[PDB]
Amino acid sequence: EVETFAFQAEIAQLMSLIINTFYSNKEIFLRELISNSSDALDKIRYESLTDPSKLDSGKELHINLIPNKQDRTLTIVDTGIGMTKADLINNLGTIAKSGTKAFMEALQAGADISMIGQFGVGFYSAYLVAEKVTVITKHNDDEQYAWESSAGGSFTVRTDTGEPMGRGTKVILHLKEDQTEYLEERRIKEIVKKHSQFIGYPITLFVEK
Ligand SMILES: N#Cc1ccnc(N2CCCCC2)c1
Repeated sequence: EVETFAFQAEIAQLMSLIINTFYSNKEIFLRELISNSSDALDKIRYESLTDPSKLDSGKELHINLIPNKQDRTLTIVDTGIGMTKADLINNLGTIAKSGTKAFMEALQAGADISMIGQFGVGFYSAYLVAEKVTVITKHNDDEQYAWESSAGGSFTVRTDTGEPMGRGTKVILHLKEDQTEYLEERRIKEIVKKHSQFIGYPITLFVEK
């Protein structure tokens, strides 16, 4: 059973801007997704201080980067707090509406796309390099879900039947045909060292078989 939803008009507009603006510094997508993972890990860590049972779904707090050349995907996995169905459909979009309006105002005033994370909508920088994004996520209070969008104004949510995750989020970037440099180990290593060197959780870059 697959549900299809329309993005808010403002978020659809943000996604088209990211897809259509000429902007060569695409590598910042990875900084933004790792930053989101670090924030989700911070959240479950803080909650566990007053309720240790919140880590019954997994004690390890980490980020994995998994390239796959056969599938042309780059996957960012974290064992953070995860997202509920309400997060995926309503809550994040509500917050993202005001962040988007501020980001667009900043751009017309001379800011550039690399400052997107200051406005809370850094996730959508994934569309700098991905033609489709799939998000698998599991929050302690809800079921495991799969969110998906190729932009175009809509996204889907379904209950995920795949491998159970325990807790956290997997962002699967289906890369554009001309963005396969982000599957190469040396390139990912370079980007992590440049933009994510002080993240306070272990980042493991998997290597391809
Ligand atoms: N602004 C914004 C924002 C921040 C974090 N995550 C999201 N997401 C990704 C999961 C499903 C769609 C919404 C949006």
